[PDB]
Amino acid sequence: GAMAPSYRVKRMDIAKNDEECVVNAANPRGLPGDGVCKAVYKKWPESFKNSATPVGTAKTVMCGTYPVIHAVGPNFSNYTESEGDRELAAAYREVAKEVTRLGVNSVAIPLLSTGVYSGGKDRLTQSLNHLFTAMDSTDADVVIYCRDKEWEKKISEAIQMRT
Ligand SMILES: [Cl-]
Ligand SMILES: [Cl-]
Ligand SMILES: [Cl-]
Repeated sequence: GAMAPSYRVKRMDIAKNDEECVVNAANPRGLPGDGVCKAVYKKWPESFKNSATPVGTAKTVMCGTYPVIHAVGPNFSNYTESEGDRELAAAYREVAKEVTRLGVNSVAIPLLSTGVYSGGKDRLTQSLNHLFTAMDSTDADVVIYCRDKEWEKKISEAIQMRT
C-alpha cells in the first residue's frame, strides 16, 4: 500500500502517467477505440491481447510487467440512466478488485463514461463519485487523469472537499 493513500488529479495524457498501473476506458470488444482508449492502444498495444470483457467489468492484461486494467463503462447512448448508473458503479468496483489483486501502490484512472460514452451529458460528478465509492477502501495512491481545464478544477475541488 501507499504510506498515506491519497487522491490527486492531473490534466494530461494518461499514456504519460507516473503510476504503477493504468486503467483503460475500454470498449467491450478490446478494439483500439478513441480518446483515452486510443492513447492506451498506442502506448501499450500488447495489453489488447484478449482484453475484450463485458460492460461493468474489468480485465487486466500485462504489457511487459506493466498492468493495463481494461475497465468497460456503459455507453449512455444505449443504456437507460438507471441501468447505465448501475454498470458504471460496477465497472469501478471491478477496478478496485484488480488494483487490490495486483498489489500496486499507485494507479492512473480516467473518468469512465465521461467522453464518447456519456450520451452527450456532463457525468463528471456521477463518474467521480462512483470512482470514490470503489477506490476509498483501497490503499493505492489514485491519480485521476483528465484533459479539460474546468474538469481539472472541479475534480481537484471534489478531492479537497473530503480532506
Ligand atoms: Cl499531455
Ligand atoms: Cl468514454
Ligand atoms: Cl476531461
